[PDB]
Amino acid sequence: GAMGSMERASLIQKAKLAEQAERYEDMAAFMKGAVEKGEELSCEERNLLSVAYKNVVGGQRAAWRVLSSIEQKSNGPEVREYREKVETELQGVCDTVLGLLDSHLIKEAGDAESRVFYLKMKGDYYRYLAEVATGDDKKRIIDSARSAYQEAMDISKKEMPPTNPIRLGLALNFSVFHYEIANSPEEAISLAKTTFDEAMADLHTLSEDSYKDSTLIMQLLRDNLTLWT
Amino acid sequence: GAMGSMERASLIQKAKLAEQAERYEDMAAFMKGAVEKGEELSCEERNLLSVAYKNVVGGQRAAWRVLSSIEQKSNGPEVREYREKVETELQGVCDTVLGLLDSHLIKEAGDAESRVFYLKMKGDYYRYLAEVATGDDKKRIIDSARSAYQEAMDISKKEMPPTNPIRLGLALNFSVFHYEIANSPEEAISLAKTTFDEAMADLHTLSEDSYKDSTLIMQLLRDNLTLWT
Amino acid sequence: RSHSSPASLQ
Amino acid sequence: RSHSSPASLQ
Ligand SMILES: Nc1ccc(Oc2ncc(Cl)cc2Cl)cc1
Ligand SMILES: Nc1ccc(Oc2ncc(Cl)cc2Cl)cc1
Ligand SMILES: [Ca+2]
Ligand SMILES: [Ca+2]
Ligand SMILES: [Cl-]
Ligand SMILES: [Cl-]
Ligand SMILES: [Cl-]
Ligand SMILES: [Cl-]
Ligand SMILES: [Mg+2]
Ligand SMILES: [Mg+2]
Ligand SMILES: [Mg+2]
Ligand SMILES: [Mg+2]
Repeated sequence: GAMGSMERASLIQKAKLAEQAERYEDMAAFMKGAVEKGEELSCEERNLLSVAYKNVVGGQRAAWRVLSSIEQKSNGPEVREYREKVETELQGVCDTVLGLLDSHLIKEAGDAESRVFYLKMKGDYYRYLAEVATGDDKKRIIDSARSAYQEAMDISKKEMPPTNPIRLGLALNFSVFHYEIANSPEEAISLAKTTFDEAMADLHTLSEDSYKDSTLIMQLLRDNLTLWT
Repeated sequence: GAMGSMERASLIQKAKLAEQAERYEDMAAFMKGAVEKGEELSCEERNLLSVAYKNVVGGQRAAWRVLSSIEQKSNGPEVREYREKVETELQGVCDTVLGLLDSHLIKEAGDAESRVFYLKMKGDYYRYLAEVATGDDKKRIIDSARSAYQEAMDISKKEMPPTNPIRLGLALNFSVFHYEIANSPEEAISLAKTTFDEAMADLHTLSEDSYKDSTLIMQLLRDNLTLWT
Repeated sequence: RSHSSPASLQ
Repeated sequence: RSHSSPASLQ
């Protein structure tokens, strides 16, 4: 694309500058350009990719929720049209991320940390699609999210310790999927509780810095359990 | 443009929805479409136009300041390139606003409230251009801002009471121009002080709601005077 | 930085 | 709404 002429290292450098400037659309375009160079991404680079697109889609999700609430309260064409416009842009971003994962980040990811991170992302972006889905493919979108999360869970349980932040963030997001998308609050609670308890029992193995990383995610599990019970 | 096929009333309605959703780029595109219908804007519509573009350029200004600070501290091409990219987009937004004012909002604005509001906007967007200007036209950009603000000031002093919020916001912004752009802190202080004092002496004529509108802007004058002295 | 006017003015 | 993961994970 438009980033094809820029050096990979320059794209990464500019992604970091865009982050500092809170220019997340730019950040995502730079990281898409970096992915399209065809090389695998390092851990730091995978995190930059995720930060960029999560912030872009986050603004779209927040706007969609505002507009959907207005639309539901109203029930001319303008509210529906504008909600649809935001929805379509949101779906486009999700399709873009899913396309990067399919071409060819996931298939080249052999190490647990990369493969789980990308499969979790695949689940997340199908989950964002599911939040707005209403048609004959809502069930299939939900199943796609579930399938990606499940593959990531299976690998994470075999290959990562229970405190690994990627494993924790995956389990957290799969629990949110169960509660918010799949009409499965009991599964959500069970997953969050077992994840929390098994992480707590493994904290003793960690350095101070890793402890901080793991307990930050554990706090989110606890917060959700408080909300859900 | 792309909004040419949408009804004026629909563009205004969608601008208000975009505001609620904090989608300021959309809001600005809708209001540009509304201006391009060729009819004069009401007071509420002028405020929507300003809110939209002020938020767009505000994000660009904040990002430009981050990047410029990084660039100055560094003193490869990437920081300069990316600062230039943001700068060019910022200049494009300012040129767009100035173009709407020149074609043909200002020339059709005969009432003091509309004409002063638009001339103030013209000064503001030249001021935003001046914040990033460094070339052989910096002096001319500064003069363009000064000239617009001065014409607005002359009309406001003849046609509006000293508490009028447009008159107050104009005087506030012209004082900022003097302090931050024109290397004229004494003029800035003098203007802010006289503006504040003359507004204070006219508050007794106002209803409770108008009093609130005027004192909100007066507080900004006071805050600046505290910062500047 | 100095404070400037809000966008919306009545 | 429920809390989901931060984007950056170590
Ligand atoms: N079987 C079960 C018991 C109690 C539960 O409630 C919580 N459990 C752990 C935390 Cl950290 C917080 C809460 Cl609210 C959930 C499941
Ligand atoms: N001649 C002059 C005297 C005092 C000044 O200082 C202030 N004047 C008014 C306010 Cl509201 C606040 C301050 Cl700090 C400025 C100018
Ligand atoms: Ca139960
Ligand atoms: Ca002096
Ligand atoms: Cl629309
Ligand atoms: Cl999958
Ligand atoms: Cl660039
Ligand atoms: Cl002028
Ligand atoms: Mg190269
Ligand atoms: Mg309507
Ligand atoms: Mg019409
Ligand atoms: Mg470099």
